[PDB]
Amino acid sequence: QNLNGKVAFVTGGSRGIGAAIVRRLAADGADIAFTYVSASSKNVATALVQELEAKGRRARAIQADSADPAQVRQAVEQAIVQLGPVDVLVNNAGIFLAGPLGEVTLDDYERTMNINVRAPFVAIQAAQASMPDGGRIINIGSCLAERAGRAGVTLYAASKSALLGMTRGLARDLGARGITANVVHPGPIDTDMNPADGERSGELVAVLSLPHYGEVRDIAGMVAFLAGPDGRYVTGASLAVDGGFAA
Amino acid sequence: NLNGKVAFVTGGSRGIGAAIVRRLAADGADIAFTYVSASSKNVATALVQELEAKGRRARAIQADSADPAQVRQAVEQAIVQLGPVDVLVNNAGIFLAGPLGEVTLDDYERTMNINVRAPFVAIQAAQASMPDGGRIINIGSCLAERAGRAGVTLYAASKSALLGMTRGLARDLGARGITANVVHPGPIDTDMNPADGERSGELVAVLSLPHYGEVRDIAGMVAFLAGPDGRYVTGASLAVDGGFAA
Amino acid sequence: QNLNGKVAFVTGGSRGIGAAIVRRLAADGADIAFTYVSASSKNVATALVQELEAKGRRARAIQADSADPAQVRQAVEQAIVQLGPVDVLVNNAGIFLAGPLGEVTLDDYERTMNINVRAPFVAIQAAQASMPDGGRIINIGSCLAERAGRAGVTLYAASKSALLGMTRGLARDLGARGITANVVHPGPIDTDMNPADGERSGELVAVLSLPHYGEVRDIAGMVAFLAGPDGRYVTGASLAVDGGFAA
Amino acid sequence: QNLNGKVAFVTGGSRGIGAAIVRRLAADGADIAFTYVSASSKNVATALVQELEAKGRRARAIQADSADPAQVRQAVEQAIVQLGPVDVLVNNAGIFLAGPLGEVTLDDYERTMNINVRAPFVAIQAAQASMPDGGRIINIGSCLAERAGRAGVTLYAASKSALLGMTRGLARDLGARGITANVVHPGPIDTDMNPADGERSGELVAVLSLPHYGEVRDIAGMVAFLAGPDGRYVTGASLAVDGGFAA
Repeated sequence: QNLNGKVAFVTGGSRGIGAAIVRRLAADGADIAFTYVSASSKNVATALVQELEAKGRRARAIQADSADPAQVRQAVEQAIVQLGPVDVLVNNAGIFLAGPLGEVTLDDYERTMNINVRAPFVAIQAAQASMPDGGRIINIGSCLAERAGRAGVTLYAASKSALLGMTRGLARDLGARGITANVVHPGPIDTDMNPADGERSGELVAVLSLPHYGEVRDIAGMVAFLAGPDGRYVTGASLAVDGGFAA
Repeated sequence: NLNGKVAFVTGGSRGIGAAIVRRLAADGADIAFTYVSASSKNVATALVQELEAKGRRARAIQADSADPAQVRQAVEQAIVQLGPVDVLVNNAGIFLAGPLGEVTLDDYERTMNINVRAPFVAIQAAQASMPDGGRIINIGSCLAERAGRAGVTLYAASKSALLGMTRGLARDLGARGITANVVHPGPIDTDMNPADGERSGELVAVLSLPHYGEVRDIAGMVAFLAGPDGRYVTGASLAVDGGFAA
Repeated sequence: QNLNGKVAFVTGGSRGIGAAIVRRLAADGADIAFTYVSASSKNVATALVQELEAKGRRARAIQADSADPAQVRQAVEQAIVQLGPVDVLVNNAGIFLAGPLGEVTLDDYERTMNINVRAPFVAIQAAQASMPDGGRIINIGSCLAERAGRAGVTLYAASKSALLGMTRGLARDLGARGITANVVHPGPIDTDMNPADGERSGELVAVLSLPHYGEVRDIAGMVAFLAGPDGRYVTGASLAVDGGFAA
Repeated sequence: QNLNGKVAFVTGGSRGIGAAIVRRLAADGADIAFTYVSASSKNVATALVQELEAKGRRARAIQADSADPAQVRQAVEQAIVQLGPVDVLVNNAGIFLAGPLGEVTLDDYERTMNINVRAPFVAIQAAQASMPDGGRIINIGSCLAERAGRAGVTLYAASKSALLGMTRGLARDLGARGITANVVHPGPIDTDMNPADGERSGELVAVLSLPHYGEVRDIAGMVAFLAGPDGRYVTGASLAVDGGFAA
């Protein structure tokens, strides 16, 4: 189909938005290697791999802690050996550590920056050299990267807005080869980590233009759009899928 | 896809606008589109037969974009003949550029009447009957966000007006599930702006991608926003500019 | 006094933010020409001239409806013959026409665009030719140009966001002569026309980072900064003075 | 004299932009503490302290590597004891590690992020608890945070764009106390590390609206404006001083 000849790599693909991305990209004919962080995620990752192979798509699951740069890098290396150079890189893994500014610890800072910033940069450093002409790099951001609407998200918004400059710099670095680099900014999304039924869901919905949480298919649809033929001229852009949070 | 939906596209007879109407029709929308001069009648009617001869209903409506009455009645005629519009695409626009001291009041009026008033008039006519989950898609320019050079002040002002109009529309219509977005083309290979142009090399040099885009690039972005995958995108500015702003 | 010997022109300078701007620029030593829109404001405008004169400044008050391009243009021309070339142009006049999208009229569109966009472009055209090197063009925008945040501000936000592209284009057109062009975006500001005690004041304050309305001096201080020696390298920028409305 | 009675803290204040900021804030009457990173800067920093003192200002120079968070934090604590609670914090120190994307190392990433991102966050965390109401936090960014413009600055643009979200979250975190948080974005500025006559200067100048490099005083005037009474209602903003680089 659209992605028939392409190889995709998705960090954190065993669940949530990452699972929706691997399903959409596989349904478009890409082979996908994806990572899972916890050993508890291993069985579901193997189940998802068996799921894709029962539809004729090739799939690989590689454990890799997002906090460990060596594991992220060697996971990308293993994917390359098994599937060939990746055409579509999706930096999906991230963590949301929030709270009062005076209680933030160096452990909070280090984990947030290692996962939300360093891991996408390491995967890009490992993938970019062999990336074929016309490749796609797709970072996953947040609506909080552009607007911190409330107190308590300073550390997280800083880590996500770091992706804005990295993505714009990557578009200049790789554009001569036809490789695009874009960042997608989810608004509130109904996941295990952020249920739409939560007590704070109403406070979030009130500041949206569309009065409801989004779904993982919205993020996966934007990622598939950037991965495919219609995204070939989109690069260096920040693309909100936020329900009008910024409007 | 867009089966059962009606799309309206200003300036749909040519260039980017023709690619938008063709792509939207291939996804199953019925289409009405406007053309400015009566001389375009032959091209527009041929495009209608091209659309009708693929299973779609289609209408070509003469309407000078400068005249608010013509844009409005073109929208009114489409809703009676095709039904209420689900997808409004404000594609028509004009590019008047030059030294700042040589800009005339006539240049200001035409740029603002075509690039701003016409999209606002088409929206005001369509929005009342627009079914829930409808889409408003304004066509902007990379110059709305970055001028980059001297001589485009008036055009960049008219296009950056869409930024605030589009964000306000997202708030005004979000309760009905209607989204409002603006697409910002970069350089695109058309008859009005050939990729083989006189000043092509200097413009290509400031892109991240070392070439002009194609009309299919804008048409695919509009099709994405018009379709099911765009249901949660609203109030956004989406560049398709080859990295001009990067 | 960093503006001694300079001529400033301010549209809509007889009241509110425009009056604070003209007073601040005069206190920094500029001679000032300013417009007033309605003939009903005449005596307050003439009083402001008498106040400046009683402080050693030359001053002129010129009637000009913002909707009439010819009146804005000849007001700038008259200031140039009487005071000399304009060094600092401040496009402050504007109108706030708000309401439901289905109730906006074509006359609402016409007046908003004639006043919020055309009049500043006309005044700039009239002033720019004779403007000395190092001159300053300062448009007054709105936080609604960058974020609507609520329903009912569609047209107003469109007219103000037009200034964003106009200002960036003006910086490119006039930068070789050393002339800067910037737009200032007031947030909520306490004026007689926009009271901090209004019924809608509480909805605005709740979404601010600083939990109060600003004052006209905050806008006048930003404009005085862009007008002076410290603003010589600032051009093409949008500068919020919004109390953290943009978060 | 707008800063009479205020204590200012400036990272990297021994030279370049930071030295112009410490001199300007002192001339406006603030007592000043500043850090220097290298031990080789000891003599210049102590001489600058002597220069301030001779002019009636209290001043201190504190050695502190930006890479070591404990040194950054201990410098802020030492300043609080010796001069008093900080009213104005200026995070100026940073490093520019640039080059081809394939030559970036993990060490380059670690040093860039520790100095440009972690150090400002640690300095803020130490100053914020005792910071009096109406205090000022002023981060120094880069025009490259908003526009990369060329290949080879990916890492630096990422670290600086991280300041964008950090600053917006800080504005929400501290606005209730009247503390503002802003980021200033220099364009090309004539310093020892970035000479205005240096090679490639013509390349950059050509893309500016003003056809020249700026000076360190341009950055210092913007910081002085934000520190003073006129900056009271400016918070959460990104303020370019870039010569129209972004125009």
